[PDB]
Amino acid sequence: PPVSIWLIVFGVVMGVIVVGIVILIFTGIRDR
Amino acid sequence: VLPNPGLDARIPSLAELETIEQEEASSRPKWDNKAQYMLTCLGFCVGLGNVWRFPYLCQSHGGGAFMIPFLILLVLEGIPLLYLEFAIGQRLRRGSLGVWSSIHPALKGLGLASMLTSFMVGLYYNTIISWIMWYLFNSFQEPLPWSDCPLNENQTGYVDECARSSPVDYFWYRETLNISTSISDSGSIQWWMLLCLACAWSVLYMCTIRGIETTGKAVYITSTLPYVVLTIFLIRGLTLKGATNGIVFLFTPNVTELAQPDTWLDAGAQVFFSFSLAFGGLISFSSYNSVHNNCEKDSVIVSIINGFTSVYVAIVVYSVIGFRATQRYDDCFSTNILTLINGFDLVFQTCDINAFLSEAVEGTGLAFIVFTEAITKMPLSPLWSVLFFIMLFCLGLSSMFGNMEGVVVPLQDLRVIPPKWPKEVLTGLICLGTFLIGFIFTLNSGQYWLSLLDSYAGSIPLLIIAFCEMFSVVYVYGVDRFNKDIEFMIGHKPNIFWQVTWRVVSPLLMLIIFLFFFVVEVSQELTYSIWDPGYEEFPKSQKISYPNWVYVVVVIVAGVPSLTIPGYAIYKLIRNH
Ligand SMILES: O=C(/C=C/c1ccc(C(F)(F)F)cc1)NCC(=O)N1CCNC(=O)C1
Ligand SMILES: *[C@@H]1O[C@H](CO)[C@@H](O)[C@H](O)[C@H]1NC(C)=O
Repeated sequence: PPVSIWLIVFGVVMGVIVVGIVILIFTGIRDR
Repeated sequence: VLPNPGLDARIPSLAELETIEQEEASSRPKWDNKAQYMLTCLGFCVGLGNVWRFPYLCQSHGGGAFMIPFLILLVLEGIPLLYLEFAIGQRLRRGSLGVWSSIHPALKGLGLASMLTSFMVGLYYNTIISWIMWYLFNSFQEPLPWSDCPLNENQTGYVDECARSSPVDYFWYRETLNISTSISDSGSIQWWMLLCLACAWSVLYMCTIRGIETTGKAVYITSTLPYVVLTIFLIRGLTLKGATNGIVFLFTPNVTELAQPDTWLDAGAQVFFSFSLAFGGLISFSSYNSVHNNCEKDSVIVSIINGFTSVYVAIVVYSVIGFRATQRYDDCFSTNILTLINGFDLVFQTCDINAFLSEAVEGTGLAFIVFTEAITKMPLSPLWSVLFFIMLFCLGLSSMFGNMEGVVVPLQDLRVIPPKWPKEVLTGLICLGTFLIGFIFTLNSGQYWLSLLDSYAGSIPLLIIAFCEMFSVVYVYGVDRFNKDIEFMIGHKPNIFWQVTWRVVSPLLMLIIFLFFFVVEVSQELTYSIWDPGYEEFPKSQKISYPNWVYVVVVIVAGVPSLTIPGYAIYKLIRNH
């Protein structure tokens, strides 16, 4: 493997999670 | 029965409860639906601590010689505490720290000992979740990474360690842990482990960012997936090969060890880890229910599911244990056949099947050595690896929502962060703080440290908190007031099973267990199991003695929480003077 497959999986999961965190922070602020 | 003056001032009036549900719509959180609360209780009384610990202790004592004491103490010490915590939360409309402080101001120590205990069990279980994620991230590869050994610089010799051990054992100890040869050899931080720990904490934060506003939607997938996937594994397990052999082995217990006080002590302490009692999350969660919510029926339903799931998971493990032992018996057998066929057209092995079933697994081997090896032997091995680590990841998460509740709510109730600041800020800082503390388990010598929490150090505090909760509700608050309170909430006084278990049985059992938990457990010498490829009989088990300085760790990790109870009480009765 040129890239280790666990790092491709970690990247996608971590990307999804950080986008989740950011959406939920801005949602929480917008709940007025 | 103990003199408690001023109680009526501190706690909400019984008549005030009828005029609190429709006027405290704000300031206090509310469950959107009873389903959300029941799914949260399911995930906290049947997450890890049930599903992770129970099966290990089954195979570390006896398949069925452990379930008997477990199910007895579930009924006589667990159901009563579960009801007590549910009711007391629902009536006093506060968390653990609010509840014990309002029953008596000297008992704020009880609530601080629950927050620290909850902290410590969260730190433990989130490291296990980081390992689970490491294995889930390596499960998208047709040949699973733990199915084959590496090689030598000659690219013609298998790594001697792997050779002397197994690709599974080598993927655990070397490729995952990169383990050192003792706790004194710290080494450094395994970057790939650090990435997995960050992932665990970060997912937990995404789900717990606004407490039950966010965790109550999370539980619809996090407390439902594990149970379906564990059903899939029950069916896959029973049709494995030697599975029925393993399941006969846990339902033929030796009774000679049913008379061993360690079997009773482990079962004692397992009842509080299984239900997540004496952590304080259950009290907080029950405090968001309607004052007319049937907490008796909830405690019974949760309990029945807890016991049934304990026995079910033991069937899923032993079916896989039975499968491994039978494929060894056969293998070993097929090599004793091949020795005389290679000699006669003479070394041999002694390998009955009962010597393979009764071969105990130290540490986390049941998850990352036994279940991982058996999944590689199955077809579509990558789809069973992903289902197995997704099941365990969701169980971890469901359990982590309760443990986070039990740290966040007390810190809110200690008014330590500016009230102005959103909870999101406080939740985040707890996740960062605990993430940084969990760098010790990312070291070369991390497993060794995690196995200290597996010592009696992880349990003494839980036994002390549970006793004090029972005692304080029955003798400091008064069981007679508590019965009129329940009668108000659900419409009938708790029956004589609850009166006997609260007043005598449960307290006395807890006391006995705490006493004889030192007569044997504490008195014994703390030893742990090291993996050193430079050891004679190398793939075999070398238990050594922990250094003296680790006593300086057990002494706090357990002492402090326990000593917080009296320590705060003595502080409060010398400030009064
Ligand atoms: O390895 C396990 C659980 C494995 C497992 C559980 C469930 C399943 C299921 F069947 F559900 F799939 C499959 C594997 N537990 C270790 C443990 O509890 N300890 C604490 C005490 N001592 C120690 O050092 C280790
Ligand atoms: C493992 O630990 C040793 C000793 O600390 C270190 O030299 C090595 O870089 C680490 N990494 C791997 C992949 O083993």
